[PDB]
Amino acid sequence: STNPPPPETSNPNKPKRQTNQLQYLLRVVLKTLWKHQFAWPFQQPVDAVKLNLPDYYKIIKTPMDMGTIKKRLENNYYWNAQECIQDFNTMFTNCYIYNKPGDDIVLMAEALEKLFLQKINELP
Repeated sequence: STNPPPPETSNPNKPKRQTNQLQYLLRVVLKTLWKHQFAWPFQQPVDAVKLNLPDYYKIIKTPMDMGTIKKRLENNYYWNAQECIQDFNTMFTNCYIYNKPGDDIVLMAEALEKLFLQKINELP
């Protein structure tokens, strides 16, 4: 029983810019979602061992969580705001892929996704 290593949070061989939008995604957008009531299943990588979901990292080929996004932002990992946005989109979409419509985690992810889209809409 072992979960795969979490996604990389630092990479030397990668284009890396430090912009105001990436700074905004960390200070405002991610901090808002982080303090939301539904944040707790997404702040860490999915623990398929404790949740008894042996098919997760086997159905989902590009896992993503807000904890990885956060460490990547704090490491100036992203090339621009769009690469970080793709991680948010990938995280929400992974939830919709693995789980069924109407499931508790899907309804939580849809509420966080709407708040995410409303925040990043007010972007420089």
